[PDB]
Amino acid sequence: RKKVVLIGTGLIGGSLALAIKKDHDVTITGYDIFQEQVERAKELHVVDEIAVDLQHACEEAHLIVFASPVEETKKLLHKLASFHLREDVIVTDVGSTKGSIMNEAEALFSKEISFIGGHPMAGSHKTGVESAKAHLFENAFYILTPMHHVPNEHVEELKDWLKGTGSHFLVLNTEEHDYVTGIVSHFPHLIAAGLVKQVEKHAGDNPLIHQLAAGGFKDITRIASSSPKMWSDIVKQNREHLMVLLKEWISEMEDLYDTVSSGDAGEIQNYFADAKEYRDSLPVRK
Amino acid sequence: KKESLEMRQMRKKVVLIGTGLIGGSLALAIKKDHDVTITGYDIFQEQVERAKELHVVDEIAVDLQHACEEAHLIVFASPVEETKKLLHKLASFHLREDVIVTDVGSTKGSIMNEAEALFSKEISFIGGHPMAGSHKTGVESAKAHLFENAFYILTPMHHVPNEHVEELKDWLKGTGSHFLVLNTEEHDYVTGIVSHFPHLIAAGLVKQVEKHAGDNPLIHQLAAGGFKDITRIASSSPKMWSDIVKQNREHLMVLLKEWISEMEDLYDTVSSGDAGEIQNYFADAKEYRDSLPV
Ligand SMILES: NC(=O)c1ccc[n+]([C@@H]2O[C@H](COP(=O)([O-])OP(=O)(O)OC[C@H]3O[C@@H](n4cnc5c(N)ncnc54)[C@H](O)[C@@H]3O)[C@@H](O)[C@H]2O)c1
Ligand SMILES: NC(=O)c1ccc[n+]([C@@H]2O[C@H](COP(=O)([O-])OP(=O)(O)OC[C@H]3O[C@@H](n4cnc5c(N)ncnc54)[C@H](O)[C@@H]3O)[C@@H](O)[C@H]2O)c1
Repeated sequence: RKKVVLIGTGLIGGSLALAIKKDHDVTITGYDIFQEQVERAKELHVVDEIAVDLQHACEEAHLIVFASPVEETKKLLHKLASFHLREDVIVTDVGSTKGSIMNEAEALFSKEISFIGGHPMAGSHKTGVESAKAHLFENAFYILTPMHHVPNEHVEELKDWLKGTGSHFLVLNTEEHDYVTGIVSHFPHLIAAGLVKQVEKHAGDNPLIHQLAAGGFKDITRIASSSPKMWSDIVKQNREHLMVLLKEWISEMEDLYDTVSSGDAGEIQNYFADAKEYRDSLPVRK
Repeated sequence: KKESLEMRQMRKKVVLIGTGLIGGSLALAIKKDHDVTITGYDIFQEQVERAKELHVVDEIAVDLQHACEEAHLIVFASPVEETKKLLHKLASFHLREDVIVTDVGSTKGSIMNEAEALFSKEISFIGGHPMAGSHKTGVESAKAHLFENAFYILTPMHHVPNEHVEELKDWLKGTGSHFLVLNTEEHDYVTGIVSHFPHLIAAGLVKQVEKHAGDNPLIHQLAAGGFKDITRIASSSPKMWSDIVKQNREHLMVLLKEWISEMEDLYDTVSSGDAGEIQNYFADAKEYRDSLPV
């Protein structure tokens, strides 16, 4: 049976490992700098083996998956370039940004290795391999950003490796990926955190706010409970897009202030009607 | 004559003005714990007819006056600007001396000022705000349990004695809500911060994304959990939210100026490129959100 290496045996890694095993009879060897995490992954039948030697495992693998944070993936690509991999190997990652990863891949592996950037656009904030599920990516978009030299059949192969995910796969270039995910994922995380911060500022002075924020406000700001480390890293890696979006946003807020100041019931109703038309225009998932 | 008889001959009467999500839900909660006749009135005939089909109301009111004049409890579940307008018509009617009148408006200041101007010392008007609901509209989506374990704010008029507030709590015990008596200024201040201002930001977030979606259709398609969860409330009734912004305009203007200053500070933090300061921003948000009770 074919061999898979999973580097980073956490929520997203474990989830992908389970989705592969669901639709494919394969040996998944796990590697993590956190021994307890990969040991637990083995206990839970998310991986079949723990890698002593990262080199031996990678050199025999048909598929290598990086589910490590993007800075750790970037560092480990340099090690992967020093190894003698199979000629047919497919290498992928799960990073929320693709710019840095694909630049590093182009510098190290051009023409030799099939590296395809990945971004499964779904996740529980519930963490660890403990919380990994085969169906975590069901009906979610999964972005693939192939290197320049990668032929189409290798992208279709990777889609087949990951068909167990139940995801809608979409090929984007790096620039498209970081632009759209900056607007639809990264920027909303910034606003959610800011919304929680503004409410906390008032909660200090009135404890009823703390009691009432536990209802509707807590539910809509769920993403603000995501890993601060992970999201600091994402903001750093998509900083230029997010800076341009924040200046747009401040200008949008100055226009909304002018609308509310005007006191025009019709203009205020138009504002909400326009937002409602767009929000209702998004398709229902699963 | 009813003074010769110790026992009630006919069950008590409730009027529901506005037979929609919140109105229907409250009607169902009242009927759960009380044997009463609920008569429905709505400017939308289809809505009140459907409310009657679904056994949310027992009767449809032809005449708003006749219905109100025989009612023990009158509930306004109309949008807040429509409630405010309807109070002057209620003041022209000859209601029962024991009547309790309440609303479920998301804002209370404008409504209670109108009530004080019309009914002082005569009518027991108690403002209401159930702190539970949905972006979904219509009696079709109404549920008896919608307010279970949610706060329900009451803003009694200055003259209303405690026993009438306790009566209204008993009328609405079926809600399973935690009832809380607030003044109008406290209510509109806290709901402005926790509910009204977030609705403005959700709509703004949708508007900013739409500006880019025009030029790149993938933005529309790739919108996921992060975007969809925080913007769900932008699907709420524009009429309802235009009314709320009008009735809490001065607080929302002050909160928007704070917000713009907060966003200017966040821009300086992201511009600095300091991973620690950016991490502190998210860590502070996470520690507060995790500190809210469950
Ligand atoms: N969590 C999400 O919502 C989400 C969604 C899509 C993509 N992603 C991407 O997936 C990555 C992982 O997310 P997660 O939720 O699985 O995080 P996680 O912490 O649950 O798992 C990441 C794992 O990588 C391991 N790791 C760290 N450095 C490593 C190294 N040098 N070698 C090997 N393993 C290493 C960690 O020990 C951990 O087990 C994120 O950094 C992000 O880029 C996350
Ligand atoms: N939706 C929520 O989450 C929520 C929560 C708490 C309070 N509220 C408040 O409840 C009230 C109604 O909200 P909803 O969610 O039930 O809305 P809705 O649109 O589902 O129902 C309101 C109903 O009132 C009717 N109506 C409008 N103007 C009227 C008028 N002049 N006379 C009679 N009927 C009229 C509408 O036709 C509709 O059936 C609003 O004041 C709103 O602020 C809403």
